[PDB]
Amino acid sequence: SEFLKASGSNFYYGGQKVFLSGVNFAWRSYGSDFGNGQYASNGPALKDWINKVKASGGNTARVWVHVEGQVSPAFDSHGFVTSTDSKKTLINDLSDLLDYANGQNVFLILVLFNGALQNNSNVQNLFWDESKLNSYINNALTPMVNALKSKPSLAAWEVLNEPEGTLQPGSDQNSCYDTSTLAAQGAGWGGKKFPMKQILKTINWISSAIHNADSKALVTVGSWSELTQTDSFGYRNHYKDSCLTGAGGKSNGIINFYQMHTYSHSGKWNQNAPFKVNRWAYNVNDKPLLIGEFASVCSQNEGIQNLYKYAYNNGYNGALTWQFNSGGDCSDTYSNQMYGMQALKGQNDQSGGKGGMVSVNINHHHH
Repeated sequence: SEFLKASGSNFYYGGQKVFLSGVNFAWRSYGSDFGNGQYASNGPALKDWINKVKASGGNTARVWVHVEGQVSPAFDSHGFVTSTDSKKTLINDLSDLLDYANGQNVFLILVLFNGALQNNSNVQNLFWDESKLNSYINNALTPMVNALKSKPSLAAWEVLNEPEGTLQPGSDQNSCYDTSTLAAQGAGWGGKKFPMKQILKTINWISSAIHNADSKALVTVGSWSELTQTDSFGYRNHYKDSCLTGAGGKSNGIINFYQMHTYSHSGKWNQNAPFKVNRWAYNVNDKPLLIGEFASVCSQNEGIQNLYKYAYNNGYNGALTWQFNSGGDCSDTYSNQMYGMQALKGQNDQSGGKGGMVSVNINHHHH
């Protein structure tokens, strides 16, 4: 069966370039959607939400899993992972959602942990303790990967969301680790916990083990801003192969596609933010680039649909609104998030530089 691949600048499914059009859920219940039998409550709403996506001609949902350790993964008193969740429900809960999504021709991006906020000590120590990280890997992650890797609906795994949130900025000879410009750009807002080195080592080890278990699996990391995923404009791409691989020494611990998130401040984009610019401008054409989050309501009033269209026409490999449950700062309405996806209902253009296939026919699970 066919899965979503990433090759050069593009996503491919079934031989053809594809653009990821859709939304972030990103949860129904924050960190308690899956595990500890919590999916029986949460699942019907997010199945509905996945229905709302196929209906609107969208093809992707980004949805959060461990988050801040609220339910997953399960830790013993010494801070070692015993399992997926104490009721050992997570893998089936995800399995269910992935099977449903498939039926609606929607791809899922599963995001493992939050880095924007990460108020849980046991997770925090995964960044520092090599043995405790391996407990995560061995007792939760590898088993999650092995059960879910035959599921074509699973487009990609995201290790960590907005790592810059809990980043500890500071200098370092090696420029993969130097983040001395970021503090005044506002990183560290979740508290300054981790140096880039630990961040990158942590995500390196984690990717490595996903790839170990599922060779064709797609891994990403969603930065809070353009600032940290391009070498252009005097910025730094902190997540290029060289950097990750040199942090944790695991050679296949890479991301397969980049991902920026983007929001205006007081109605004004950053200078070289994605809707200001080209994907090509980011000089990052080795890998696909996804606009992982954005919202009409923190934009420059271009209007959701022109936003969807801008991303498709200016080289990006997908665009995902924030967020369907409609809650929090800079979140669109689930409704005009649907309006937005309609802007790309028909599309398939294989022309270089234009976006590709949107409505995808996702094959089933085979055994």
